Parts: sequence; structure tokens; C-alpha cells
Amino acid sequence: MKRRPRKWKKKGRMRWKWIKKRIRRLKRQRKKERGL
Amino acid sequence: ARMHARKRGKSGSKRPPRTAPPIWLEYTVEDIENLVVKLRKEGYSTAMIGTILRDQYGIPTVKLFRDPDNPNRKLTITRILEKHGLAPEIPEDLMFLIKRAVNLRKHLEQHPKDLHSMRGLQLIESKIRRLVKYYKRKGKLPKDWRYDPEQA
Amino acid sequence: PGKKAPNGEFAGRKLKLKRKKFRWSDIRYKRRVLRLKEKSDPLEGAPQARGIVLEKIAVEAKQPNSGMRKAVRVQLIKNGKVVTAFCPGDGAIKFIDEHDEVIIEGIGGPKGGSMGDIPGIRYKVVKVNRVSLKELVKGRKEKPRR
Amino acid sequence: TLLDPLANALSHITNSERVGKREVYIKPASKLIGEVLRVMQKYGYIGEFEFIDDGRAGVYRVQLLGKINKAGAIKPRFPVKARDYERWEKRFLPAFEFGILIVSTSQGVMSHKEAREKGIGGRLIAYVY
Amino acid sequence: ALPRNVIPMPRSRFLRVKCIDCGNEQIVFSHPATRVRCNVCGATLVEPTGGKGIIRAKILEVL
RNA sequence: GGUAAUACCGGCGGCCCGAGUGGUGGCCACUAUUAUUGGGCCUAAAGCGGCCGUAGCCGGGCCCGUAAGUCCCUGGCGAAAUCCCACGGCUCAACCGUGGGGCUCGCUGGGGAUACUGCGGGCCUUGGGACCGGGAGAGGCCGGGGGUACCCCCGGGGUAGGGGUGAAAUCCUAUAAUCCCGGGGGGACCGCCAGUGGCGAAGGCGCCCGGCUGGAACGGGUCCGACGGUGAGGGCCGAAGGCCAGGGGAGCGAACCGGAUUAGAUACCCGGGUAGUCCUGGCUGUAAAGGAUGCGGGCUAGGUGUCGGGCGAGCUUCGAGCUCGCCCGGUGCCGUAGGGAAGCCGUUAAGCCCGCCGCCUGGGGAGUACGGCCGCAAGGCUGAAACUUAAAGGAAUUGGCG
RNA sequence: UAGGUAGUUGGUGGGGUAACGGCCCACCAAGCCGAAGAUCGGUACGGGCCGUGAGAGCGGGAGCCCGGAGAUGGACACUGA
Ligand SMILES: [Mg+2]
Ligand SMILES: [Mg+2]
Ligand SMILES: [Mg+2]
Ligand SMILES: [Mg+2]
Ligand SMILES: [Mg+2]
Ligand SMILES: [Mg+2]
Ligand SMILES: [Mg+2]
Ligand SMILES: [Mg+2]
Ligand SMILES: [Mg+2]
Ligand SMILES: [Zn+2]
Repeated sequence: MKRRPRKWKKKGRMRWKWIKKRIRRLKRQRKKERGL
Repeated sequence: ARMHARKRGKSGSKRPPRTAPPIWLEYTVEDIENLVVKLRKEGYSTAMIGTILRDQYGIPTVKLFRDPDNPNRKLTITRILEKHGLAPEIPEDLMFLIKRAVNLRKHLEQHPKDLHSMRGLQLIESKIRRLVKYYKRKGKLPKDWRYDPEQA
Repeated sequence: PGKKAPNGEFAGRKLKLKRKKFRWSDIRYKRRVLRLKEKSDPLEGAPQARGIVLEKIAVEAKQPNSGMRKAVRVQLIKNGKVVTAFCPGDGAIKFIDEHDEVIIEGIGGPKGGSMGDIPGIRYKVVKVNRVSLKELVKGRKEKPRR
Repeated sequence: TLLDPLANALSHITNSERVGKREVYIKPASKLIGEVLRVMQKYGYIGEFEFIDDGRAGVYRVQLLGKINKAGAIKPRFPVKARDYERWEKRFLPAFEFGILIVSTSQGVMSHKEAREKGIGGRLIAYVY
Repeated sequence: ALPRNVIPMPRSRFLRVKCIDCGNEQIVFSHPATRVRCNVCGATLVEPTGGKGIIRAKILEVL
């Protein structure tokens, strides 16, 4: 997914393993719900 | 370093600087040409002719005498063989490499999951092509020749 | 890393190409060659412009501050856009009335953007009814058209 | 692999003399290497040198005097006109005659100070000071 | 003086061994790669082992 | 700036330029923030997960030719204005005239010289490759023989609990469990020895015996004769998990079903459990795939362990044994010069040099939207801008605290 | 934005022009550009020169001179050197 290790640093954010999983769900909804 | 691995390694042969043959030799040039030709007809590789001359007959390398028919060159085993017509029909570097990649190619036909041996095959073929490019360029090999594995 | 890539004598083409390739990772150059400021700019490469005011508003200042800055909504003439402009001076807003023509300059901030604690505003008023505002604020001149 | 037997020599010399050594061995020995040693000698930077043959291209023994600050190779080997020397002397050397700049002119190898007396040019190969 | 790193020199010699059951005199190598047998009778003279051979006759010189 | 304002608004003093002096927009310098001169990539932005190779750039020593690159001399050209100098005319000057030079840095006709590059012949052996000898190793693929442990079943003995927890409960048990003994079957994994030890390009590889196979180190007056380095675009290899078909299923166990803890407890803890984990045939191509350190060559104090080969001495219960010293190649530590913002690196560099390729340019938006190519899907690869913000990051100090 | 071209590339014989030429025509072939960027999109009158910098360089080419092109947009002829 071409990610950058600056974001696994957790200081003022949430975890990135869990932002990935949430971007993937939207990239799905834009695909099925008439992504054609 | 080595070509494919990268280990250094330094083992080899370290020769003394010298122009003329040594004083305790007694084999004259023709007595050595006959020795060189006698052994090839026992089926000896041009690398393993020199080993025997040095070990048993006591002749340090034959590149100490000049060419009898030419003052420019110096004597080398391959230049004696081509004097009598016994020299190989293909550079034996290439032949050893090609022959070593033909019974590995029939081992790889009964063990097709031996994936670590079939990388050595790719590396051997890389070497064969590296040598064919050079030989074709120097005119030692006719231009209508290609390494086709399905033969031999 | 090694020495530096094309330091040969007959390697001019590759050296020029590497430079032209990495010059695009810039932002002042890409933005000047593709002309991205125009095509998105309400004033269109002008130093000033003119509009007609629609309503008068008040904005809240930044966090380590307190107070309300007075401003207006201008409706440009060459475009038809609607921008938000700031009226500088002590008591200036009492000289701006709706259905007035005003002249507009930038506000002079970093990179051309905004300045200080008024964060979203990027223009300021200089002239009202063809009469400078600086004068009106400090007496010294009277406002035409009522 | 090996690409420049002259650069190796000059870096070896400036690395050795910086720690205090008094002798070096320049292993692969061209005759360009010997020709540049000849002009590093006449200006008083090295002592005396000899060519030893070893059956394979020969070696060079050179004794140092601790009289040089820096030596190196001008690699891309730019050409120079006979009236454009100062532009390069202001780039490599530290004052208006400090040291020599070695030039591969069409009449041999020489320092730029003797090229300007005949008025010729050539390729720059190295510099010593 | 004159380090080994410049002008390298070997460590192996040519001998002038002398046979036992043949009386013949020969020259051989000290670190052979084959099995040096006599040139008339056939009995071995040296043997190949790793580094240096282990000769099996009488030495007359080191040449 | 909060009722004691040198920072806002007035008075009076003072400062900078001055016929001008301020405001908004654009380009250059500032900026070594575009780097040929002349930057970065261990921890701050940034080395492709690894390796093979086509074009292109870079290429070992000597001898003889040629004169394309290159250098010097000389003919024909590159309009005037504009640019620099000295003199002369308007009062000096701006402006204008007479002379010298530069600029359009690029063309072309000839003569001269061969150091280096290019091009054509000849001759080498150090780099790289081939070969022979005695050894080391969990490198890889097939065949065959075992080792204890765990679960289930059948017989014999015994009789009321077992199990699990911070404490309990769900569960198993009278159709005789847990526990002990005699037997029958069934899948997965190979303990101690075991070692900053070994082998491999990386992912990775550990019971024993037999067969085929790949690579590296050492010893070498053996053979070939520059056959080399790097490598855009292309190609093969790649833990775990997931997918499509057939088999198998003991232990463990995403989803799921119940017992507890709790203000809730969709979790940690307890009793069960489906897919998976295993085998044969394929696809996917991802990791903190990490030494967060791309690959070849030369050089720049020492000391000290340890694995493989060789050499020289001394012992020896003559063993493929033990101890000491030296040379070559791997693997660790303390450390000079030097480098670095420090932590720290230091001949296995993050030092001084010669090469080639890949990537970086304030933080977010964003690895997103739109387009293309691959995949059966899950997904991989390529990849912006409107806008928004003054810091975000790194290595170390004094305290306060757990 | 990866393939583009079919009078398109060439030959033989001709017409037309002040003049050479696929510039047009009748026959015979299958050539021609291209990852060292063809084709297609974008922006733009070209140069002598001008702004800025210690220089290497980066930015602009309205006004003066020299070339090119146009006369509301698109087609076409008469007179004449
Ligand atoms: Mg930087
Ligand atoms: Mg980083
Ligand atoms: Mg050379
Ligand atoms: Mg002029
Ligand atoms: Mg006067
Ligand atoms: Mg005057
Ligand atoms: Mg004038
Ligand atoms: Mg690639
Ligand atoms: Mg236009
Ligand atoms: Zn005998």
C-alpha cells in the first residue's frame, strides 16, 4: 500500500494497523455502490 | 571477489620472475614437444598435461622456451598441439562448462522440486553465454552457433 | 552510498536528465511552470480589484487572543465571485455601507496568504466610493454619496 | 574492479605521508605514473625512486620527505587553452603560485608553469601542493 | 625489508629423489597433485595429501 | 492590551531618507532549499525483500601505425545599435563624435605536434574463469529405519471424586471417572549435547543410514588470455495469512456457544469448539522481508577470543590425539588517527579516494480521488491537486514522577 | 499520451511551373519515422539584446533595428516587373 514508517509512531494519533483497516472499508464501498 | 558469490578468497599460484630455463634442466625443446604430444593421445586435458610434466618429469612450466618457428611468441601447450593437428575443436573452457550442464539437466528431470539446484543451472548457463559472446567476437567460433540446450 | 552517479566524461545526457527529473519534486518550480495559481485565483493576476459590498460581518480572533475583527463581503465585478475582506483602522466599519463600491488589495502575509490572528481573511479594503479609507478614518476628508 | 592506476597511487601517497611513513610501494606501475613522479621530484616533493621488476608489470619504491600537504587526481581530465589556466588554479590551489598543476601537453607531461612559457595546453591529469 | 607483498616467492621445491628398488634418479615436485611413480619400474615416489606430499625414497638435493 | 501599556489612540521630544516617501502583485539574490563547480539516504525526508542480465555510462601492463576527439599558428565569416576604456563638442555631466577591445562561445579553407581518449595490428599475466588433490558444513530433492510424549479404544485392580481458579462456576463422574497395570490403533514434531558455532542470494535450514546434486575456503613454477564492474526496460526465488480442487485431522485454536469479573465487559481469566495449521497440483507476491547500513577496487596503529585449510616445533595412554608460534579466508569484542549534531562507527568504517544504478526536498490533505495494467476474488503496482498549518521531527541534559 | 503512416517511402514514364521536387497523374513494389521519445496534447511570434548574481547560473523577450505573419472570420480572380 506504499506506507511510510513515520506513522507507526503513535505520539499524537491512533494506531495505523487500524487506520489501514478503515481506509480499506471505504475503498470497498466506493467500488460496489456504483463504482462503475 | 567471486563472480556470483562475493567471497574474496586468495588461493593461487605464485611464480618467481625468470626469463631463461633453469640450469639443472636437461630436456631439450624437441624432447619436450614429443612428451607433450605423447600424453594427449592418452586422453589428457590441456590443463592436466602440465600438472604431469611438472610433477613427474620435473619440467617447470613450458613457457620458458621460445617458439622454434617464431621469435616473437613463447611456447604454450595449445601452440604445440595445433602444430601437429591435435588441438581441440572448441575451446575447452566452454566444453567443460557445457558438459557439466548436461547431466545436471537430466537430474533436474526426475527431481523437479529440487529448487536449490536449478539455480546453479541458471548460473552455469550465464557463464556459458558470457564466454560465447567473447569467442564469437574474437572469431574463434562461427557466427552460426548458438547454445541450444535440447541437443547433446 | 557510492560516489555520485554520472561523473563520466561522455555522460552529459544522463546528468542533464537526472537534474530535470528531480527538479519536479520542488514546489516553487512546479507551481510556476504548470501555472497553478491562476485557474484557481479570484483576482486573476491583478494587484487590485473592485467590488460591491453585500453584508457586514465580524470574526473571532485566534486562541491566545480575544476580540472581534470587522469585515465585509465583496462581490467582484470582473468575475462575479464573493470574497471576504478586512477593514483596517479604528472605527472604519462605520464608513462602509451596503451598495458601496470598494477597492481590494492583498493583506500581505506569508506566501501571499493571511496574516496574524485573522486567519481566513486574505484581502483588505483601501478605497470607498473613490475616496481613500485612511483619510476618512482620521478626519481630514469627507465621504461622498451620503 | 580496477579502473585507474594513477588515482590509486596519489591517494596512497597522501594517505601514507599523513601518518608519518617514509617509504611507499606503488604497485601497478605504468609509465605515466613514472612520468608524474619525475615532475613531483624536480619541484622537491619526494626523494628518489626506482623501478623494480617482478614479472607482472613491476613496482615502484619511493621515499617520502614529509613535504606535501595534499595530492590527488583531476579525474574527468578536462582540456585547457593556453590562456585559461588561472581559472583552474583558482579552483584547486590555495594562493597565486602555491604548488603545481600537472598537464598532459602534446610534448609530454609537465607543470602548468612550463606550459605557459611555451604557450600550449592539454589535459589536466593531477595536482600537487 | 622487501616485503612479501611485493615480488612474491614460492614455498615449495624441486627435489632430486632417488629410487629404492630401481636405483634410478629423478626430479619431482614437493606439493604434487598426482601420484608420482618411477619412470622405469612403476613404484610410487610421492603421494598427494592436502598440502605437502609424503615422499617415499632417498633425497640427494633440494635444487 | 484584563484599571500602574516604553508595543493601541492623541500631545511634546527624537531617528532614517529627502522632491519624494509608504502600500499590494511578479522575477533574481538570500538558498549548498536543485548542488557540473557544490547537498543528502543507521537513529531526523530517503537503499528496490533478494539475486540474474539486454542497451547505455565506466574499464589492467608493454610495443608499432592512423590522426577522428584534443592543443598551437594562419585565411573567410558571426550587420548597426547596446557593453568597457582614453581623448574631443554642448557650462561639467546625462547625451553625441573619433580610435582600441569585448560580445553573438558558434561555423568553415589549410599547415604543425602526438602525451592522453578513439580506431587498426602484435605481445603479456596480476583481475576474472577452467582443472587436479586432501579435508569442513542443520545447502537442496527422493527412498528406507526409529524415539519418547499426547489423544482414543478393549481387557485387569480399585472406589468417590476429578478438574480449574485471585476466589469460584460452567464441564467430566456411579452406564464406575482421576490413578496404576497388560495390549490395539492414529496424526504432528525431532529435547538435552547446542556454542555473539556452521551452511545459504535473501525467505530460511537440527533424529539416523543409503543414493543423485549446487556453491565456497585452503594447497598449486597447472591451463586460458581482459573474457571485467554496474545495470533503465524485461526474468526467475520469496515467512505467515488468504483462495480453487482432491485427501487427512492427534495437539492448538480467528468465527461461534456457555461460566465468571465489572457501573457496562461485545475484552483480559475458565470449560468447549468450525475454518486453518499437515500432504499432492496451482494462483496471490505481501512483513519492524531489519545490520532500519546497495554492489565491485586501492590505501590508513595495535591487542585479544573463536571456526576451516596449510606450515614449523614440542609432548604422547601412537588417536582422524593435546599444547605453542606463523600465513590465508569467515565470525565477535576493547581501541589509536580520522569522521559525526550527538548516541557512537573505527582494516567486517558511518575514514581518504576511483565507478555505476535506485531514491529525498516543511507538517497534513494522502498513499487518498481520477485514469491504466495485472489477479478467480481478497488485493498488488503507478499516483496528483483545491485547501489548511509554524512548526512537525532527531540525539543528549536538570528535575518531577511510576 | 506507445506505437504512428497508405500519396504515406521509393522506382519507371509523363504533365505543370520562372524553376528542382509525390508538387500532381498512370503503372511496379513494400518501404518510411520511433524509448537517443515518434505520434497526440500544452503554451508560445524568432533573434541582436534586457533584469538579477562574486562568478557558475536562474528569469524575460511590448517600445529601438533585423526577419516572419495579419487587415471583422472563410474561400477566389483581374491588371502589373
Ligand atoms: Mg540537505
Ligand atoms: Mg526514515
Ligand atoms: Mg590504458
Ligand atoms: Mg556588432
Ligand atoms: Mg567643453
Ligand atoms: Mg567628457
Ligand atoms: Mg555613441
Ligand atoms: Mg528494475
Ligand atoms: Mg499566440
Ligand atoms: Zn624406481
